Amino acid sequence: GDETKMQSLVGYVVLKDNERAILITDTKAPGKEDYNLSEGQLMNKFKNNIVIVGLSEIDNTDDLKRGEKIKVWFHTRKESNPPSATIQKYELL
Repeated sequence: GDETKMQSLVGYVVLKDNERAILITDTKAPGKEDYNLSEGQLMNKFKNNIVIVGLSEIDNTDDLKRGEKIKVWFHTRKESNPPSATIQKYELL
């Protein structure tokens, strides 16, 4: 038997509300003006480079802010486009 292996991914926080955050996962960090785009516009510009992270399981997300680069941990991705996952932990990079 071995320890529970969790998945992880890195991305930049572009939108954050009390229930979820939208992360961009392109190599380069989003440009300053990408932070005035709507969710619909982000979906178009960063197609296949977006992840939605559900924050219901995190005790406090006050420090999870737009512009932060983070690593998130989760068990599995939901069957969605963009992919989405309920995260168990995050780390500010």
